[PDB]
Amino acid sequence: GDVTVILNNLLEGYDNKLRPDIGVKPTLIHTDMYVNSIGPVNAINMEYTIDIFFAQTWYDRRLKFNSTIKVLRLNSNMVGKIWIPDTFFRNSKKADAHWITTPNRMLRIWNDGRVLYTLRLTIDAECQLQLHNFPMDEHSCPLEFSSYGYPREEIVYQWKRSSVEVGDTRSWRLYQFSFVGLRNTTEVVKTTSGDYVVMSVYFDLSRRMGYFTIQTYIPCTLIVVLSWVSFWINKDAVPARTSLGITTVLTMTTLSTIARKSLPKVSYVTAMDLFVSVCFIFVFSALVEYGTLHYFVSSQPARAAKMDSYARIFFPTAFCLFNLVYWVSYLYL
Amino acid sequence: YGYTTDDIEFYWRGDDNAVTGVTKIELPQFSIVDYKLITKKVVFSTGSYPRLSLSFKLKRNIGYFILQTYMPSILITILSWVSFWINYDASAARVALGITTVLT
Amino acid sequence: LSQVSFWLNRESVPARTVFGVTTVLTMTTLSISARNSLPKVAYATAMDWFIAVCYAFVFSALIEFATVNYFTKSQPARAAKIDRLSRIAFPLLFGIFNLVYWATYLNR
Ligand SMILES: *[C@@H]1O[C@H](CO)[C@@H](O[C@@H]2O[C@H](CO)[C@@H](O[C@@H]3O[C@H](CO[C@H]4O[C@H](CO[C@H]5O[C@H](CO)[C@@H](O)[C@H](O)[C@@H]5O[C@H]5O[C@H](CO)[C@@H](O)[C@H](O)[C@@H]5O)[C@@H](O)[C@H](O[C@H]5O[C@H](CO)[C@@H](O)[C@H](O)[C@@H]5O)[C@@H]4O)[C@@H](O)[C@H](O[C@H]4O[C@H](CO)[C@@H](O)[C@H](O)[C@@H]4O[C@H]4O[C@H](CO)[C@@H](O)[C@H](O)[C@@H]4O[C@H]4O[C@H](CO)[C@@H](O)[C@H](O)[C@@H]4O)[C@@H]3O)[C@H](O)[C@H]2NC(C)=O)[C@H](O)[C@H]1NC(C)=O
Ligand SMILES: *[C@@H]1O[C@H](CO)[C@@H](O[C@@H]2O[C@H](CO)[C@@H](O[C@@H]3O[C@H](CO)[C@@H](O)[C@H](O)[C@@H]3O)[C@H](O)[C@H]2NC(C)=O)[C@H](O)[C@H]1NC(C)=O
Ligand SMILES: *[C@@H]1O[C@H](CO)[C@@H](O[C@@H]2O[C@H](CO)[C@@H](O)[C@H](O)[C@H]2NC(C)=O)[C@H](O)[C@H]1NC(C)=O
Repeated sequence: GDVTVILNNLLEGYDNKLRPDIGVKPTLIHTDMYVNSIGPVNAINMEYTIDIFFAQTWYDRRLKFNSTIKVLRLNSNMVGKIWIPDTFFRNSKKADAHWITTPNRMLRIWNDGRVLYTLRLTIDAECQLQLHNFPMDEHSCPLEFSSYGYPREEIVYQWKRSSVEVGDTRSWRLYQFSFVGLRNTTEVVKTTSGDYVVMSVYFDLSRRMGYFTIQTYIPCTLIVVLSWVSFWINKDAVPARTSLGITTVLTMTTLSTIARKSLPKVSYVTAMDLFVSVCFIFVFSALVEYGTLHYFVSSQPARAAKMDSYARIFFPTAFCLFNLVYWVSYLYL
Repeated sequence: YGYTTDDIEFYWRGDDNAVTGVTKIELPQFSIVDYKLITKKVVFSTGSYPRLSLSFKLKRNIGYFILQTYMPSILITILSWVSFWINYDASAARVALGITTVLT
Repeated sequence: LSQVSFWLNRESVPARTVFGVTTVLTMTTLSISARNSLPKVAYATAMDWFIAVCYAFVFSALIEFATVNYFTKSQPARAAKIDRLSRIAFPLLFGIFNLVYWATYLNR
């Protein structure tokens, strides 16, 4: 009817290459979000997937009409004919909009030129997780976006009061982590092209201790007590205790190769590989101790007699101590 | 691609600040020692074309390899040597040790 | 295979030791291989409980053998008694546990 006339009059003499107020003042853009789901945070690639509903609203004095209808509600058929800010996410490895069934976009042009432009995005954002204290580690890693070609003098972003609003936080694929909060931030960065207004949203993730607690910690402590079981077998049966020791070492190295295969190749010492190293040391020390025991039986029997019973008490106490220290320290650290 | 060296000329802007952000790059396994900016020309069957080159010199970290695959070898060889202290009468223990170390 | 180590005589310590260690490490590798198929989840599944109970059983068998070996040459009566009792105590307990697990998890 008459809405066609309005839409035709808005695009008569319209240049979608010039931002609103091209030579007057910067264009103020208010950005809001709606985090559907924060996908799996895989530490191997130092990345994490997020799915949002990015909404941008600005003022365009050229899309200003005067009729009885207050707001024009449109699909993605008129997005490519008006000016649209070139917001890009500065820390996204790969991100893409949705196109099924129709491009997921929305355009609402109010009466006074205020434009709202909303789209659906799935961003594989990047954040270098400092994999210390693993798996007792907490991260807070961001999602940054800014204009691409327009510096601070032309496009200025600004958060709304109630900008970022998470969803249910229950049907998310955050398996090993747990959402605890978020916070928005605005700064200005320097680039070879100019000064840009960079907005950021920091999501706080806290690694829950469950998968690793049952995959490596329990197996390794039970392997340690299996190695302690050798301290009660009689000292004359050599091939039995040597088999205990060597098979324990084999399982220990396999389990370490697995725990380390969990997280990526890092040249520093985490808190989990430290644990498996201490357990390895325990097993190796029980083996070398029984070695010197059997060797000293030929030299001095009373030494070995006082040594089996010395180790039976010395090993579990040292292991309790180690555990206590480690755990308490990391929980306080 | 299309334009030979008498149609286009490539050069770095600044010649040493043309490439930035290298010192901030952290790699989980390597370490950027330095980087070089080279300007030259290539000659193909169709003409002589301009060319720039940005070359990185990565050096691989060694901590992971020591802790992961050098130490187990040394401990297995020492576990093989311990068999020298065992008396020659126990044939099921020294064999056990040696065979297991070989397998490992 | 772990429970067979009870019917062996008390003089063959090498054998029972191999039984115990190998079974404990087969249970370890089975737990690891069973946990890899699922997502990296932070609670315990039913299969996790079954594997935990079987792991506990192999660590109760090994412990019984260790106790028998500790009481051998000092109180061989007690050792033999406990061995003979565990030859009936382990299979019935495992059967009861399987009837409980399967009944309470298949009714749902
Ligand atoms: C190197 O080579 C590469 C390979 O060629 C090349 O990649 C190609 O790049 C071009 C340009 O960037 C891409 O073409 C554009 O694609 C945009 C969207 O792309 C998404 O979708 C395509 C699939 O496209 C189908 O689906 C969309 C959405 O429904 C349709 O709009 C398309 O027409 C097309 O639909 C046909 O096919 C469907 C089956 O798929 C059928 O169901 C359907 O019925 C149709 O038959 C995907 O392939 C894309 O994935 C790729 O790109 C992403 C980008 O992130 C990558 O991540 C990913 O990995 C893939 O590589 C992506 O998912 C189109 O929107 C766009 O068309 C608009 O723009 C042009 C130019 O401005 C207009 O002329 C055109 O008319 C469209 O504008 C109209 O529609 C929009 C809708 O949003 C309106 O907003 C707009 O106002 C305008 O409306 C007006 O006109 C309408 C008529 O057109 C009219 O109806 C309206 O009323 C109004 O008047 C364009 O097609 C191409 O997809 C890439 N291909 C590949 C394989 O990647 C690369 O760039 C090259 N590199 C360099 C450096 O050169
Ligand atoms: C990595 O390998 C590349 C490939 O060879 C190396 O590029 C070479 O760099 C040297 C010095 O940077 C170049 O030598 C120069 O030759 C010109 C010739 O006019 C001369 O004027 C200079 O004084 C210098 O001798 C060499 O041409 C160049 N090779 C190619 C094929 O471009 C690079 O140096 C190596 N190192 C790094 C860190 O990338
Ligand atoms: C998101 O951004 C908004 C605006 O930058 C923050 O809202 C401000 O909050 C402070 C402290 O609560 C108030 O003093 C300001 O008046 C607020 N400004 C506006 C425009 O609302 C908000 O706190 C941010 N969200 C966070 C940090 O979680």
